[PDB]
Amino acid sequence: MKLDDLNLFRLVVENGSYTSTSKKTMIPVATITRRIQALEDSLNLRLLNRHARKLTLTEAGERFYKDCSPLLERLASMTEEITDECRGASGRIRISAPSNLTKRMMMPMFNAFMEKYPDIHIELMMSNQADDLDPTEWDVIFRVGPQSSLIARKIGEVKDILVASPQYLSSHPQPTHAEELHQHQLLKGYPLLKWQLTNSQGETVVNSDRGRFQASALNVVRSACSEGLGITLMPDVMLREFLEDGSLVQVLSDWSSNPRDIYMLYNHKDHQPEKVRLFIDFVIGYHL
Amino acid sequence: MKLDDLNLFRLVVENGSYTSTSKKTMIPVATITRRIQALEDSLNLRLLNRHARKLTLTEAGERFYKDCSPLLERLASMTEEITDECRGASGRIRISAPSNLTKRMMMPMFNAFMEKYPDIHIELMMSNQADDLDPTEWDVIFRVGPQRDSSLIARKIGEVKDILVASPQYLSSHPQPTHAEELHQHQLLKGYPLLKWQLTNSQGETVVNSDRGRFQASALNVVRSACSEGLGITLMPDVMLREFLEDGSLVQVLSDWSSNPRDIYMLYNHKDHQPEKVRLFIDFVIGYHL
Amino acid sequence: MKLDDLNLFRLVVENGSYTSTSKKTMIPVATITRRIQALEDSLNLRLLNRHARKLTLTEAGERFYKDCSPLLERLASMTEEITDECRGASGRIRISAPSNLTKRMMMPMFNAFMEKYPDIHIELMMSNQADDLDPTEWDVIFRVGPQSSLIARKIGEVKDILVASPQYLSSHPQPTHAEELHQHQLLKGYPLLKWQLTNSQGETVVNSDRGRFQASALNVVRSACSEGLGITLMPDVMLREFLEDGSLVQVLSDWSSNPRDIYMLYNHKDHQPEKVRLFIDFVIGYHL
Amino acid sequence: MKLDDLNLFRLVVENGSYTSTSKKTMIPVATITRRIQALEDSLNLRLLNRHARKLTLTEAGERFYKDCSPLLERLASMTEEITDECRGASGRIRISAPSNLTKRMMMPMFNAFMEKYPDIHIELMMSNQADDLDPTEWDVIFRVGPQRDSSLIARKIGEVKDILVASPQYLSSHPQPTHAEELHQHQLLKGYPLLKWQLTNSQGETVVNSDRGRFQASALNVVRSACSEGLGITLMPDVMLREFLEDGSLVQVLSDWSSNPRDIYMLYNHKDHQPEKVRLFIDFVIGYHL
Repeated sequence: MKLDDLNLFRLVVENGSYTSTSKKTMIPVATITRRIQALEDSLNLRLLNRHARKLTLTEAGERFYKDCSPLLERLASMTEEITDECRGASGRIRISAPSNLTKRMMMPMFNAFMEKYPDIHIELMMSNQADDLDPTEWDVIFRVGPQSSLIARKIGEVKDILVASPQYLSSHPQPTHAEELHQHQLLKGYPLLKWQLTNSQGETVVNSDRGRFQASALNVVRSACSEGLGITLMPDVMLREFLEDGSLVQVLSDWSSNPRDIYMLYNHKDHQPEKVRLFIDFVIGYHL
Repeated sequence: MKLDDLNLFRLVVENGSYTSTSKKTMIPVATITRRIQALEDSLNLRLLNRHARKLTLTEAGERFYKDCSPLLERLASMTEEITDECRGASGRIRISAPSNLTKRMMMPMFNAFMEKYPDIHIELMMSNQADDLDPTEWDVIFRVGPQRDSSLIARKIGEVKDILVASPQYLSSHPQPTHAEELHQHQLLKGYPLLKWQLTNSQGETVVNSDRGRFQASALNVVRSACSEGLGITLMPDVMLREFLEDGSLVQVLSDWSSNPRDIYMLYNHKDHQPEKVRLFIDFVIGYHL
Repeated sequence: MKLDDLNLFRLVVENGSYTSTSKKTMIPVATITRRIQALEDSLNLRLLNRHARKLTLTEAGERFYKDCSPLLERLASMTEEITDECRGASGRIRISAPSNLTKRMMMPMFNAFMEKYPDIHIELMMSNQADDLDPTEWDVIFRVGPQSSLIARKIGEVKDILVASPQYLSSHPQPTHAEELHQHQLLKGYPLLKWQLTNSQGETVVNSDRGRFQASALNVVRSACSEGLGITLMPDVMLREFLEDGSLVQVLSDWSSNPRDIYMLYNHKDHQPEKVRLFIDFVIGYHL
Repeated sequence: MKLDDLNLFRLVVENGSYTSTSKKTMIPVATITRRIQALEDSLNLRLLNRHARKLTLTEAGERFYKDCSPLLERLASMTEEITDECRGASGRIRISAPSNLTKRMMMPMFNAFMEKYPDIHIELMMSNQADDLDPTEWDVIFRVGPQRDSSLIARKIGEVKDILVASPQYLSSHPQPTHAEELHQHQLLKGYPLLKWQLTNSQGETVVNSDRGRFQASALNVVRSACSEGLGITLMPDVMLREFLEDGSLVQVLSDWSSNPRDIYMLYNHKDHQPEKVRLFIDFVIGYHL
């Protein structure tokens, strides 16, 4: 038996005619009939009759209507209320974001978001890797590189550049070719351990030297680099202020690393609760 | 928003997967997927997550399941409470039966019943023995072998004799074995539930063959088919084979080596609690030869 | 430390020169040097020296070479042997296929395959549904409709048609319009329970009548149909012989159901073991 | 076929995932994926299945792992056996340290060490306290809080005082609490491992706050940042904060309410079994102020 046929029947009873029931729902009358006669067959029990107008009920039809009517009514209004509450929901959202980049690249966005919406709470996990995240455990994932059933929107891009302190360069003549990096003390932070560099002429150079200093995070490498301990490869977005205040200097600028794209992964925004729709809209707004 | 889709959503949560749900309702997975999508589109709310094989509820899905379920359960009870009432020789009856034997062994009988009772409709679900059913979900269960005994009248309506056969083409090239032990040298073709062959000769010698087989399948009909094509020896109910035994196209081998006969039972709730439509069916089976 | 640098070193020792080692491998000498000097640095221990030719060893280099050389040799030949054995592997393959169609549509293919290759064993599971299969548990999946990381090749197509026995039609005037099906006894088997039919003019008709007979498999429905119990919708591939011997008759031929495609799902054939490559090739051959 | 890719395949199997493997080796997942592909392409054999999160071996993968592993293990031992040998003030040392405090508290010291010893190279892995390490995999472990005690010399090298702070902007609009109980009325910002605030005043009153917070994060630096933006009150090590306490940009609140001081330890294997490169490091830390 089809619950929607059974509700179509109720709309019929409450109204008092098939004419009345079909006009409110936008469902032709024989269809109703087809469906009420369908409902009769499934229940193995008859119901309404037509003279010209439709009407009445059977002894068991009244008892049945009186019985199921109240439950069906409630359902219709319960579902409507739950819908508004879930679509309008505030509270906690769960976000994953790349460990290295979050502090300087994401936090100003997250901070502005939170200031704007005091009733939305963020739970933020920072990871070096997004590939093993159970997507069902997160409202939004921010990752470096592409992944796969989630909607993926590119929101940004990082350019990795080579830097050293003026004290370092002052005692170690700057290299002008990336092969020369083998002659230098190198400082390397995950995920930029194997450097792949290309110049204007299409020359490619690979550097997988171990490194004087090798760390699982780039912020401590940048620190080592500021103390004059060698050359590092680092997202421009992690370096802005040091470049600007002049305590770190770009070398090998003709030698570029593959640009890396930043993605936001989420589920169909329109079917998300309010707290998540607002966040997605905000990020998009922030990045356009 | 369709209440049936909402109801379907509830059932999906209870079963824990689309395939599991598809099995119980006979709604194809693709249609289940489509209907859940339609539900979500009507609410503008994602209700379920599907990662891997794992189905989990969103917060919204969680709220819909918890809150709406009780009312959907009451309505279901309510409408079943009606269709459980006897309208004489009419209504639907729900039957469970084994995958292998039903077509050949039971359909003649089921057909004759439907012919006699045109207003009684049959919903027939086939499955391998395997998992046990909730008996309250069925009007009559046909099974092979003894049941749990639990809460059910059982009646033996038949039995099958499983025998070994090969095609003449196969035997032409692989001389008949004369002892069941020799089956290890032959190409075996096995279908569930006859995977582990337990054979006894008239001297009382018994052989157990659990070779994997050249061909193993989850049902016996495709195996008979491989056997007819001369691909080896299979063990198979006599009933599934008389056609082919009569034409020289399958021949019995190791005739002195027999397998345990297997009983066919009909199980049902006592007839005192049984509507007329089911009583007529039960009495029909009982009076039917084969 | 890089095992391939360490093996490159062995090729150097065994040969007696960088000249000798680079020519056999197609790897420039400074690269070797770059890599052997890389290997030295990672081990924090020196090795070979060049006059003009390269040669010799250190006290610890001999002990180390004598120690690691035999293990590296074995590895090179072990991996080669395992490779041949796995690429050449016979034995059991696991296949899933649609319950309804397998007997008449797949078995002649499977039978011919098995006759051709006696050392390949098939384990065959037939299911009504493929959507919940752990793809890692199957060598090949055959399914109706599309799915998603497996390679999917369409191998066939079924056309579902409407039939009844001559005895049935003889007492129930044949319908010429699909709406008329409501007036008939219908027999319905999974997955063809809700019939969706379209005619030449674009008229669509839907039938979700319960059915005099409704079953989880189509073969028993076809049987019911042969006994004159009503009209069914059924794959042409399940009906061929009954159509041909005339015990089942097509009605409503202007009214077509959506054709359903048969897919074979598998992993990159070239990286599969012999027993699976042969099967995939066979099916493709069988279907072209 | 690259033996390093084969070795990488072995490590993937041992760890059970690419992410897990990526963590231990500092090889990005994408590069691990690429290198396994290259291995498979060189053998023309699929070695691994990747469904869901679940990684499983093909038959071929199974044969490669079982057969080749022992030799790959012996080679690894063998080459580590060498680099374990003391070459004086040179070689690589492997250090584990906490995510939060390392940058500010330990890098000055690590930098000064590298400056003094240019031929000693540092591999530094940061992680939250969380899981326990295999100590045999590290030369020196820096941690917060007491260890398992197991098989390791421990030395206290510092401690942190965690204090409550907010921005003047925040306090302007949300009057300072005067009792820790009032924190329930405020916007809280929490970073692991300071999620459950356990505060005691000088009268001995103690408050436990386990509110989820307006902002919860897996590290403290992003939380200080939210705090500077005026988004609420956080609990945070003094050391991570003196810069901002000096400019009026963060102010301490509830100064009479204190949290348990947390110790910073260096752990290492006894120096008798320690090469020179590690001994120099250990002695350097010991002599270093902060």
